[PDB]
Amino acid sequence: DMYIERAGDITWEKDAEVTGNSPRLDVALDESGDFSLV
Amino acid sequence: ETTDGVYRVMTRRLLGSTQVGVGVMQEGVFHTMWHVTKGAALRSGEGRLDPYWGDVKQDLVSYCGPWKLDAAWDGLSEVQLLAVPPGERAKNIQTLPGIFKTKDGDIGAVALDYPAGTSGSPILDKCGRVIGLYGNGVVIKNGSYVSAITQGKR
Ligand SMILES: N=C(N)N[C@@H]1CCCCNC(=O)[C@H](CCCCN)NC(=O)[C@H](CCCCN)NC(=O)[C@@H](Cc2ccccc2)CNC(=O)CNC(=O)CNC1=O
Repeated sequence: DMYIERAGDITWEKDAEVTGNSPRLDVALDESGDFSLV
Repeated sequence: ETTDGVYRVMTRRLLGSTQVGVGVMQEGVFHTMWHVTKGAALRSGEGRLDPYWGDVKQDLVSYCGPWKLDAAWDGLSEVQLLAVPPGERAKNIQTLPGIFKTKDGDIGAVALDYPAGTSGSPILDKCGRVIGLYGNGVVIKNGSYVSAITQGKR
């Protein structure tokens, strides 16, 4: 039996750290909701 | 009756209290990913949240009402992942999305890696609008995880 607990407001943060790449990938989405790399 | 914001999805059915995911309460409706709840009812304090819409292929589900989130990445700007990792305070991470190119068209993707129970964390534009949810993705050649920006239909 699952339950939910509040964790924060949904707001943009001005001081936020910036990280992560921006890859451009060919993918396929199957009937089961799973992505795979083509 | 239940406040807007980001929420952990917890279960006590396993060892201890376990965070299986995350979701968004907006306009009276709770939004998360299908693989987090498998469409199960949720409790919110004393009250019960009943599934209303879901789709395994999109990997989304909404509770109490229809999917309400309709903002989309503009294809140009940085976004913020509001990551809510198990046992850890909510943290915003800014990033420029990559792209999942599919037969049915292109969607944004964010190349940020977090524990499985982080599934459902919202991705925001500079106006604070949720442009989709984190956690349905792939692992690419160099072993890194990349998640679709998964958004529903309003
Ligand atoms: N470096 C990583 N592997 N990072 C991931 C980051 C997870 C972020 C939240 N998302 C999820 O939990 C979804 C659930 C399933 C939703 C499906 N529709 N998940 C995922 O998308 C990924 C990708 C699935 C591709 C399907 N074509 N699924 C996983 O990793 C699996 C392992 C796996 C890797 C590659 C291919 C297939 C399966 C579970 N993970 C592990 O076994 C070890 N990693 C962790 O235990 C923490 N990190 C991680 O689990």
